[PDB]
Formats: sequence, structure tokens, C-alpha cells
Amino acid sequence: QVFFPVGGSYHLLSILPSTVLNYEVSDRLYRSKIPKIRLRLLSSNAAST
Amino acid sequence: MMKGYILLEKVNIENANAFNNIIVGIPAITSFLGFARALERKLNAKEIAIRINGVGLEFHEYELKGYKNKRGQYVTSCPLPGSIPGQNEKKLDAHIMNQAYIDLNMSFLLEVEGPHVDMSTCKSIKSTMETLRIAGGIIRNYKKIRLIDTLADIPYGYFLTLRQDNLNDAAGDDMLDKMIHALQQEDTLVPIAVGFKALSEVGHVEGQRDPEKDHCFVESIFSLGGFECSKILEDINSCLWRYKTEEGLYLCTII
DNA sequence: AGCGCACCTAATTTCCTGACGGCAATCCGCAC
DNA sequence: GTGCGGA
RNA sequence: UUUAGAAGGAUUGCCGUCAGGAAAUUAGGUGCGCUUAGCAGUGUACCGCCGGAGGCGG
Repeated sequence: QVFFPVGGSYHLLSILPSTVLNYEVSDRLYRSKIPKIRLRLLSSNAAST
Repeated sequence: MMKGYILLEKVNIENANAFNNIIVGIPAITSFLGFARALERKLNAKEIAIRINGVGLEFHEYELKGYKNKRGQYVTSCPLPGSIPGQNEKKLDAHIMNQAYIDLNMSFLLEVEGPHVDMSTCKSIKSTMETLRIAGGIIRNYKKIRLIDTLADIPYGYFLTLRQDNLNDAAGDDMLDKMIHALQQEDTLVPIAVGFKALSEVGHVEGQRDPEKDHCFVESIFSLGGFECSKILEDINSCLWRYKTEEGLYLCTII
């Protein structure tokens, strides 16, 4: 949760990440030659949770 | 005076966040303007009236925590997790989530407008830039805090600008195809995060950081950007980021 | 000072190893 | 303190 | 008032044995470097004198 300035006052914003976009980017980068990084940090039991 | 320009020169930051759910690299622009707004709020409680309404981001060197393999790819590192609140909190080994960290040397250009913009203001900024952070990272040292007049006092480096025309004007059915094709054509552009969009309506929920303000659930939005040297820059207004707020949209744009 | 060449070209063949093996430990919230 | 459920 | 706020990766180790790079050649013809100029801060710092360091005569 972060604060953002809206017109002399502030608004509190809570960020929810996108799962559908993450799947879409990873499929379309698998057959491309632009720079990419693979993150290897989650386990099988953590992903299930 | 009234208007003016202040340079924060060669700032070293260690361990800043570098993960924004699709991008591992430069931190999001909202943190870099959040540093400026936090500096404004701490300066206005010491009774030095000032208002920062534009930030410029110049990059001099970088390093990502990890290593580079033989094939040329990047493998990232993380610190060992400690104790995290929750159910499995009295255990000795904790869980590993998704994270990335970067080190940067940068210089900031601030447009200030107040009742007096002198070197005493620079001393007041110097006594306040040792308590803040930048993007969740500590500040180790700085060179000087000084006032600039023209585009010949700015040191050598590379600024970050917005290139939204090279995205909206490319070939593809959807925007992600537009981004991939625009990155295959020009190889000096990077993808960046530029703010948030709305997924709900403004109201009061239960469990907030500050329980007396207005809330909205959000999702991050992404765009394109590129680098331009100091000596090839035309004006000092074509490198300054600003806050803009429509209905449902929270953005940072150079315009 | 004010200069620092024009022309052409840079060969062909026959190959580039057989063996074995590449760690153990730990990183799961939740109903009942 | 138990076992569970999937990739 | 920053995808805010938090974090010990660590202990141990035998890469080894053998080997034929080799035969042939044509770098060649041309060419204007060239106007001007004063080396020194005085060319050295010498005999004495008081006087327990600081001074004064020629």
C-alpha cells in the first residue's frame, strides 16, 4: 500500500499483481530474441499455496 | 526568487528494488518522484517553504546483484529470509519469494518554486537528504548540492525520456505485440513502469495503512523509454517528469 | 600553412580422441 | 499436532 | 510520505596418460619541403666585526 498525490491531498493505493499478464509475457518471450531474465525463486509447494 | 533549478550530484544508492511483476531492472518512476515529494514534505515541516514540480533522472553507472552466465544471461541473487509474521513464524527456515535488487549512481535535477531559492535552501536539502531513502535503498554518499542556470553546468551522463510514439505506432494486434516488435526494431529502448490504473471504486475498506484517507485497488501500467546524452539535449523541460491524475488513472509523464 | 596516391590481390587438402563422473541439508499455509 | 494437494 | 516496512548460504575435495603441419612462389613503376628569427633575474653572493640566536662596516 502506497500514497499518491491527487490534487492537494493524497490517495492510498493497494497494488494487486497480474497473473494473466505474467503467463502471457513468458510464452511470447520464449520464441523471441530480445533480452530476458528467468527468475528461479519459487518452489513447488509455495506455488501451490 | 521564485523559480529555479537545483542539482543533486552523483548519489550512490545501494539495494533498491528492481521487480515490477514483468520487469527486472531500473526501478519504477513513481519511487523517484516519491523521493522528491518526501523531501518536500520534510522541508515544509522545518518551515522552509518550497514546492518541487519536476524531476530529471540522469544515469552514470549501475550494477545488478547476481552474476552473468557463460551464455550471456543474468542470474539474480537474494538475501537469506529471516522471520516473517504469520503462521509458520517460530520455525527456523522461512520461505523464498520473488525479488531483485540493483545498485545505482545517479544525479537528480529538481525544479523548485518558492519564496526564496538560495544556497541556504541547498544547505537545508543537505541536512535532510541523510534521513531519506531512494526506492527502498540507503544513500551512501553524495558529491555536492548546487544551483544550475543553463544546460552547460549539468555533468556528463544519460537521461531517461518517454517514448510513447514508438509504441502507439508499431505493428500488431495487441499492445504486447506492439511492445515486442518495437523492441525488435530499435535496440536502444527499454520497457519502464509509469504508474497505476484502477480496478475498483474509491471507498473505505478494513485494514488500511492510514484509516482516514481514500482507497482504491490498483494495477501497474507499463510503457517504453530511451536514453539521450546531456550534450545532445535541446531544452531543460524535455527531461522533467511530472505527476498527472485523470479519473481512474495515476500517471507520470514528460509533457 | 597544407598536404600525406592512383590499381589489384591476398591458393589449394586432410583432419581436429578415446574413459568416468558432475553431493549431501533447507526454503508449505491451512482446516480440524 | 496432523495430513493435503498440485504442478 | 517511494510494489512501504524485515533478512548469516555453508562445510569437504588428486583431471589425467599419448602424439611429424607440410610442399610451391617476381611487390612494382612516378615525385621541389619551405618563407622568417637577437638566450640568461645583474652571473653571482667576497673579506672581517660584535657577540651569547639576533646584528652591523667595506
